[PDB]
Amino acid sequence: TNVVPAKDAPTTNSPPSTTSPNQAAADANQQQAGIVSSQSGPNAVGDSAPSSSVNNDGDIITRPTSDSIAAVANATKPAAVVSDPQSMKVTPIVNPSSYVCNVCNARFSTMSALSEHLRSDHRDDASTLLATPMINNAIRSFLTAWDDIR
Repeated sequence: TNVVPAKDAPTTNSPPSTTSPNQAAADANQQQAGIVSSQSGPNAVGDSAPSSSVNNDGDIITRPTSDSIAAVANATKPAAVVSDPQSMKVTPIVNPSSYVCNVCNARFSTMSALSEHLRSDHRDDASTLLATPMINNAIRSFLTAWDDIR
Protein backbone atom coordinates (compact mmCIF):
# COMPACT_ATOMS: atom_id res chain seq x y z
CA THR A 1 0.00 0.00 0.00
CA ASN A 2 1.02 3.39 -1.19
CA VAL A 3 -0.36 4.69 2.01
CA VAL A 4 2.97 4.05 3.70
CA PRO A 5 5.28 6.04 1.43
CA ALA A 6 2.98 8.97 1.77
CA LYS A 7 2.91 8.39 5.46
CA ASP A 8 6.61 8.59 5.81
CA ALA A 9 7.11 12.23 4.79
CA PRO A 10 5.39 13.46 7.91
CA THR A 11 7.27 11.07 10.16
CA THR A 12 10.60 12.30 8.84
CA ASN A 13 9.99 15.79 10.28
CA SER A 14 8.35 16.01 13.46
CA PRO A 15 9.57 19.47 14.06
CA PRO A 16 7.88 21.50 11.25
CA SER A 17 9.84 24.68 11.36
CA THR A 18 9.51 26.89 8.26
CA THR A 19 10.66 30.37 9.28
CA SER A 20 11.75 32.34 12.37
CA PRO A 21 8.89 34.24 13.98
CA ASN A 22 7.47 34.38 17.41
CA GLN A 23 5.46 31.47 18.77
CA ALA A 24 2.13 32.88 17.75
CA ALA A 25 3.16 33.57 14.19
CA ALA A 26 4.68 30.14 13.73
CA ASP A 27 1.28 28.90 14.74
CA ALA A 28 -0.36 30.87 11.99
CA ASN A 29 2.15 29.76 9.40
CA GLN A 30 1.73 26.08 10.16
CA GLN A 31 -2.04 26.59 10.07
CA GLN A 32 -1.99 28.04 6.61
CA ALA A 33 0.37 25.23 5.59
CA GLY A 34 -1.69 22.44 7.08
CA ILE A 35 -5.30 23.67 6.36
CA VAL A 36 -7.44 26.81 6.11
CA SER A 37 -8.04 28.38 9.50
CA SER A 38 -10.20 31.12 8.13
CA GLN A 39 -12.84 32.38 10.54
CA SER A 40 -12.77 29.26 12.67
CA GLY A 41 -15.21 28.83 15.53
CA PRO A 42 -12.67 28.04 18.15
CA ASN A 43 -10.50 30.64 19.82
CA ALA A 44 -7.06 29.23 19.08
CA VAL A 45 -5.21 32.08 20.73
CA GLY A 46 -2.95 30.23 23.02
CA ASP A 47 -1.69 27.67 20.57
CA SER A 48 2.04 27.47 19.59
CA ALA A 49 4.12 25.86 16.90
CA PRO A 50 7.77 24.76 17.00
CA SER A 51 10.07 27.36 15.51
CA SER A 52 13.76 28.21 15.03
CA SER A 53 13.19 31.36 17.07
CA VAL A 54 13.70 29.30 20.27
CA ASN A 55 15.78 26.54 21.86
CA ASN A 56 15.22 24.04 24.64
CA ASP A 57 15.84 26.81 27.14
CA GLY A 58 13.50 29.56 25.86
CA ASP A 59 16.34 31.47 24.31
CA ILE A 60 16.25 33.42 21.05
CA ILE A 61 18.31 31.86 18.36
CA THR A 62 19.89 34.63 16.45
CA ARG A 63 22.25 32.12 15.03
CA PRO A 64 22.21 28.37 15.90
CA THR A 65 23.09 28.24 19.62
CA SER A 66 25.77 25.68 18.99
CA ASP A 67 27.61 27.96 16.59
CA SER A 68 27.33 30.74 19.08
CA ILE A 69 28.77 28.69 21.81
CA ALA A 70 31.75 27.57 19.75
CA ALA A 71 32.50 31.08 18.54
CA VAL A 72 32.07 32.41 22.05
CA ALA A 73 34.69 29.99 23.39
CA ASN A 74 37.21 31.57 21.04
CA ALA A 75 36.86 34.74 23.18
CA THR A 76 39.06 33.10 25.82
CA LYS A 77 42.35 33.19 23.97
CA PRO A 78 45.38 35.24 25.08
CA ALA A 79 48.57 35.74 23.12
CA ALA A 80 49.89 32.33 22.27
CA VAL A 81 53.58 32.32 22.91
CA VAL A 82 54.98 35.73 23.63
CA SER A 83 58.15 35.45 25.58
CA ASP A 84 59.82 38.77 26.45
CA PRO A 85 62.80 38.50 28.83
CA GLN A 86 66.04 37.04 27.44
CA SER A 87 66.59 33.32 28.11
CA MET A 88 69.69 31.14 28.21
CA LYS A 89 68.68 27.73 26.78
CA VAL A 90 71.53 26.14 25.01
CA THR A 91 71.87 22.94 22.95
CA PRO A 92 74.32 20.19 21.84
CA ILE A 93 75.55 20.73 18.27
CA VAL A 94 73.01 20.57 15.49
CA ASN A 95 74.54 19.69 12.10
CA PRO A 96 77.12 16.84 12.34
CA SER A 97 75.28 13.54 12.37
CA SER A 98 72.38 14.23 14.67
CA TYR A 99 70.94 10.78 15.09
CA VAL A 100 73.80 9.95 17.55
CA CYS A 101 75.90 12.96 16.98
CA ASN A 102 78.89 11.20 15.66
CA VAL A 103 79.71 7.50 16.34
CA CYS A 104 83.03 6.00 15.27
CA ASN A 105 85.19 9.08 15.48
CA ALA A 106 85.48 9.60 11.77
CA ARG A 107 84.08 12.75 10.32
CA PHE A 108 80.41 12.87 9.40
CA SER A 109 78.11 15.04 7.32
CA THR A 110 74.36 14.70 6.66
CA MET A 111 72.13 12.70 8.99
CA SER A 112 71.74 10.13 6.23
CA ALA A 113 75.44 9.98 6.03
CA LEU A 114 75.70 8.65 9.48
CA SER A 115 73.53 5.65 8.70
CA GLU A 116 75.40 5.17 5.55
CA HIS A 117 78.83 5.34 7.25
CA LEU A 118 77.58 3.23 10.14
CA ARG A 119 77.04 0.46 7.74
CA SER A 120 80.74 -0.12 7.36
CA ASP A 121 81.08 -0.59 11.04
CA HIS A 122 78.30 -3.21 10.86
CA ARG A 123 75.08 -3.06 12.91
CA ASP A 124 73.41 -0.64 10.62
CA ASP A 125 72.11 -2.91 7.92
CA ALA A 126 75.42 -4.82 7.74
CA SER A 127 76.18 -7.29 10.50
CA THR A 128 77.61 -10.03 8.30
CA LEU A 129 74.74 -10.35 5.91
CA LEU A 130 75.25 -13.91 4.84
CA ALA A 131 77.87 -13.01 2.20
CA THR A 132 80.83 -10.74 1.52
CA PRO A 133 83.47 -10.02 -1.10
CA MET A 134 85.63 -12.36 1.01
CA ILE A 135 88.91 -10.68 0.46
CA ASN A 136 87.92 -7.14 1.08
CA ASN A 137 90.08 -4.08 0.24
CA ALA A 138 92.16 -1.65 2.39
CA ILE A 139 92.93 -4.22 5.04
CA ARG A 140 94.30 -1.79 7.63
CA SER A 141 92.61 1.48 8.65
CA PHE A 142 94.46 3.99 10.82
CA LEU A 143 91.76 6.12 12.42
CA THR A 144 91.77 9.23 14.63
CA ALA A 145 90.32 12.68 14.92
CA TRP A 146 93.29 14.24 13.13
CA ASP A 147 93.49 11.67 10.32
CA ASP A 148 90.97 9.14 9.05
CA ILE A 149 92.88 6.87 6.77
CA ARG A 150 93.17 3.61 4.96
